[PDB]
Amino acid sequence: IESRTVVPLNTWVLISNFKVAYNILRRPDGTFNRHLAEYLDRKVTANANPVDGVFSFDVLIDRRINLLSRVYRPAYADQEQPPSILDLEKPVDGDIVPVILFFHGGSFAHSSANSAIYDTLCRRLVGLCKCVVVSVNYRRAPENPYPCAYDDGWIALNWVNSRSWLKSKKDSKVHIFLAGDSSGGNIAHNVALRAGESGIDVLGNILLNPMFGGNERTESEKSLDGKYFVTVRDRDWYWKAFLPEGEDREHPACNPFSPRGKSLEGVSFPKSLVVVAGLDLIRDWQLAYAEGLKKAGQEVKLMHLEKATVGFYLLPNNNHFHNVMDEISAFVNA
Amino acid sequence: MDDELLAVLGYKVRSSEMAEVALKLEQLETMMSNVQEDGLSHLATDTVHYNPSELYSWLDNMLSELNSTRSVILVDSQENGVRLVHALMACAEAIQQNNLTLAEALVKQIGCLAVSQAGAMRKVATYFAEALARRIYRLSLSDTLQMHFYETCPYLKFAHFTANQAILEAFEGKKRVHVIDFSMNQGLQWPALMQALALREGGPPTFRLTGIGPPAPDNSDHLHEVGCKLAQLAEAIHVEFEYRGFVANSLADLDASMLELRPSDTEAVAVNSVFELHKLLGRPGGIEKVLGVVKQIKPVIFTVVEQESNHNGPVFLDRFTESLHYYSTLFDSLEGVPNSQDKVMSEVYLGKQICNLVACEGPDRVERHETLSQWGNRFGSSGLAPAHLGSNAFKQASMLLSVFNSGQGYRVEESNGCLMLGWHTRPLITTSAWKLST
Ligand SMILES: C=C1C[C@]23C[C@@]1(O)CC[C@H]2[C@@]12C=C[C@H](O)[C@@](C)(C(=O)O1)[C@H]2[C@@H]3C(=O)O
Repeated sequence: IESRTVVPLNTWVLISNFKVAYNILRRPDGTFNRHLAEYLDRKVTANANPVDGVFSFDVLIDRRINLLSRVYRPAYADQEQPPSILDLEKPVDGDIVPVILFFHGGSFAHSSANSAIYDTLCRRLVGLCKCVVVSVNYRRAPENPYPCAYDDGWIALNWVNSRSWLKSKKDSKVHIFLAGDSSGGNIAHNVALRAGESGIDVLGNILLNPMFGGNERTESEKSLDGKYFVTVRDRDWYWKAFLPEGEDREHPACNPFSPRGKSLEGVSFPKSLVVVAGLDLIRDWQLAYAEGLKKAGQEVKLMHLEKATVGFYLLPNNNHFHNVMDEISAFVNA
Repeated sequence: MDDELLAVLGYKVRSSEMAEVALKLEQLETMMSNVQEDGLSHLATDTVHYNPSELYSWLDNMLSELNSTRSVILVDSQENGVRLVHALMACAEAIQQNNLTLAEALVKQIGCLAVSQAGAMRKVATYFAEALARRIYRLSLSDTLQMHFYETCPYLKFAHFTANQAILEAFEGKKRVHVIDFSMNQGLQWPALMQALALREGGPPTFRLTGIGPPAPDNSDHLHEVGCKLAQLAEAIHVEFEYRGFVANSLADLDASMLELRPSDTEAVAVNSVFELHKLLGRPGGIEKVLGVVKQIKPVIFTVVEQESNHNGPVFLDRFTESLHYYSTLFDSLEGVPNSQDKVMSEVYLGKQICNLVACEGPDRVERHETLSQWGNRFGSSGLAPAHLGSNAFKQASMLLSVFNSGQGYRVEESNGCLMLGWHTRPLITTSAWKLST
């Protein structure tokens, strides 16, 4: 009844349904029911016909690992005929065209790039930020544990950077922004680290409720346990399913600012935009991540929504969604 | 009226049933807090789920048991592939604009370009070029091929497995059953269903089989051989078996009087169709007659397997480009199979399909495929209702794919109570089941 007074009814229904289904799908012995999970998941197909000014198509980036992505582009104003092959990868017309590499959430185990909740989000991003979106389909745990997702993101980043029809006409370069949801924010942070290590230049990072943790128990974890759709038990289960064998939560893939982690001081890192919800039980870790970014000497903008829960961006019926969209649009079109 | 915001996300909830649904969710959580892991394991293992999109019925089930779209996928090609597509569409447009003089030069150029390529694009361009040449020059054995296609590609096995699972579910608690097959062919579908019937709880029923086939040019009696071969295995596992066959040039020549039916209260009836209904679209009034006959039979289940692609448009160029997309996807999927004679025979089979699709016209054109929405519209107009498939059929199909293909990227999807088989994110074929509308 506490979570019933902070969200609209349909949002509550959506999150509760996800919660009960994921309760069904988890086994105590670290085992996942993939067949039923894929049966229950709702999915959509790519459509080359522009709907609401957006059309999409799929590309097989890698064949050895079956790595695939979906591309969302604005509709052509000059060509009234809907796009087809020989016209899907037509060069962009614009002095500056930003491109967003997006990673979906699911705590490293659920959802896909063709899930109906993320297709809508990508289309909304295209419609509101006036950009091109590439959504990766990365491998999931516990069948594909760490570090499969990071490698998938790296390969997708190289593929995006090597496209000649995505180059802007002001400097003949691709303007790239990495964006992430939940575990997608974790993937985006690690891929940004690797890109900075290599010769690729990333312009910005967007992190919506990034997934981070640690060995100790924070105050928000002890105070908000089980009250807003998330419990400590499932967080522990997912971290165990993702991490290597016999590894605790001080691993750098869990805590970016652990003693075993790498220092970010004096390192080429993109500017970050981190959004934190007030009614999330792991908000302390996200605030600590933002503070660690600020202390290392990096540029970071922090958006703290004090009365927001998880998945406030899946429906356009709240002020948090509109404000976050406004700030993202201002962030990428600076 | 549904919830638009939730409908966009893939869930069907009535506006007036919101709070009720919410209440059910409450009652579930409390339940899962007082049952621990026994009920959770029961729900994850023994329960069968249907139609996840409709949350109301799904929540009721859990509570009871705890107590024009154009889909394209691009694969990495070279500049020669771009030029090949350019030339193929240019030749198609030249044919449509009734040039017939630029078309010959364009088709020769297509052949010249396809000479210097590699991959599936070479074979696709070759077959489409032969089809285009046949069309412009008209303007101015099968059993072995199907056996090879069955051996090499996973579509026929998927169709048979899903249809058999649906039939088995519909035949539960019966003592006398009858199966009417519109796609008898060599009878590769029935032994598994018959074994499943013989391995049932409570006792197997009595089996009757009807098989309809085209008239062979040599008038061979293959149906009798198939029936006797089936009868051997029938008597092997102690099942009372009766078999009977017909020859007909079209499914629109059938009627329920020649089917020799028995009372419905005495015998249940199941109708099957795998890749056979789209051939009735050449006849101006064929599908309606066949669906009327199906309604007159009054079966307990009608199982349909079809190809998911819009290849029955009124404009030739649109059909050409859609079919080019579809068959390029098919050959890209077929790339991964190791080389063998069955593979080349399957390629010949697909090339014959392409030739018929592109060249022929009118009743002579039989490869008139459609999508699930159009088939559903036709079936609903005929007076039928969907029969949703469950999670067990999905799991069986997935395990079949993970065994017979392993490395190749074939996927199973659920949509509107129907099952879809596709390559990566591109659907290829669809299985559905139907019953009499109330
Ligand atoms: C076990 C889970 C996983 C949740 C939190 C939850 O505790 C309950 C519901 C999940 C979830 C469902 C859909 C979205 O992917 C997500 C980000 C959300 O908002 O809610 C998902 C979110 C997450 O992936 O962190």
